[PDB]
Amino acid sequence: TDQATPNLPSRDFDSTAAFYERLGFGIVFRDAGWMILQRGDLMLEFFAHPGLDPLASWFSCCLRLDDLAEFYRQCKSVGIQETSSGYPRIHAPELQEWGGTMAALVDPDGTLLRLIQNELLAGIS
Amino acid sequence: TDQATPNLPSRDFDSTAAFYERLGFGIVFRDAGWMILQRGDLMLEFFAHPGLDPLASWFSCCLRLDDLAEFYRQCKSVGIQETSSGYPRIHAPELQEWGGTMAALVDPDGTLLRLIQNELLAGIS
Ligand SMILES: [Cu+2]
Ligand SMILES: [Cu+2]
Repeated sequence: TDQATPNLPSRDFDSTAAFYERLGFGIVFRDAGWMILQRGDLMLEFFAHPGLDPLASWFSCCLRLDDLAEFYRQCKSVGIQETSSGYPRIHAPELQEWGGTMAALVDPDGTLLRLIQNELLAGIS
Repeated sequence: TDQATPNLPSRDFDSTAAFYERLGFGIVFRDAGWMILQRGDLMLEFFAHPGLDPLASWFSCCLRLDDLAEFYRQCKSVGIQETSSGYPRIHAPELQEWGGTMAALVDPDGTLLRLIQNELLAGIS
């Protein structure tokens, strides 16, 4: 499978990786500039960026999941709070403007993960 | 297939899309806020961003190709110049301190597409 990857920010490498490996994303490659965190079919490529403000962090990527209730119940049960103010933070599955439903995930760095439900997905905006 | 996607900037929608549909990435979805440009398995999600400087554009994504010679010969033959100063621009397949070889692709917006030749641990997600 020929594949297009999201390239995302990490300030310290054990600090960013331990949040994602609780959510199933295992450490398949690690050097010092680049870190690939991968849950089965879901590849996330995290580059070393210690000069980062989490408020100015323009880095989003969608997780296109065949159920959305498994991975959102996983986030609440492992230890990630549902909150308007905070980082890390999560927001619930909603209805909006195209065909089905979407939710949200933010990490310790400021990375905007958009969570969906597969075709089935159709994610009203 | 469950899949993690790169979310990328587009100023005008026919202006960004016509560059990528020359490179095989057909218009599978289009509304007004979001535009999905996809070469088979290679999904690129382009959101509407007209307040963009191309010099300050921090948006990279890797195309993981099992041959790199087809898609770099495609860029030179369809009409994309190999140049140090310019946008759109391309840079050649150079040898890398990690595995194999990586070339560059920049569009009219300022989107950094990292063109990888894949190695012996080909972990298909
Ligand atoms: Cu936002
Ligand atoms: Cu650079």
